[PDB]
Amino acid sequence: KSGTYWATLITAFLKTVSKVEELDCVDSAVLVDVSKIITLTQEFRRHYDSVYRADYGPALKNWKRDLSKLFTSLFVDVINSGRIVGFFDVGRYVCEEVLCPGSWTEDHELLNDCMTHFFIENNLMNHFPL
Amino acid sequence: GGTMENLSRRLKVTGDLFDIMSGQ
Repeated sequence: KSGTYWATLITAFLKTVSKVEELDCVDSAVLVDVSKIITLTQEFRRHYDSVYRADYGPALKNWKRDLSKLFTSLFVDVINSGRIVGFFDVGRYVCEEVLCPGSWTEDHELLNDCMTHFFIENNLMNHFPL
Repeated sequence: GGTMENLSRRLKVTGDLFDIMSGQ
């Protein structure tokens, strides 16, 4: 769909998981999609834990410099539903564990721009009715 | 930089397997 729709979806998603009740006034359609992605990223995380001993922490110390390489790397060979969910779950980890909850700082905007540009640059919206 | 690669690897694996316990 619309590029503005996907930019709005990613920002709303990041704001919701950031506990940033610095709300919005977006529509019903964006909100039900944010909900589906939140549910999917939790189911994803649960699979990640069932398979691995550690979680994302160590690899994200320098997320401000490497995030784009991680995403590029994530979609180097193929793009599918599961990896796109991993894409959002990484972002959810940054807002939940790395950054401060409840406030929308400049680093959130950096995370947002990064994810919005990557999601769009790579036509990620074509692999998602999920 | 390598540790980052381990992450993308763990994510690709989980992404691919997610696809089937959700792909069914």
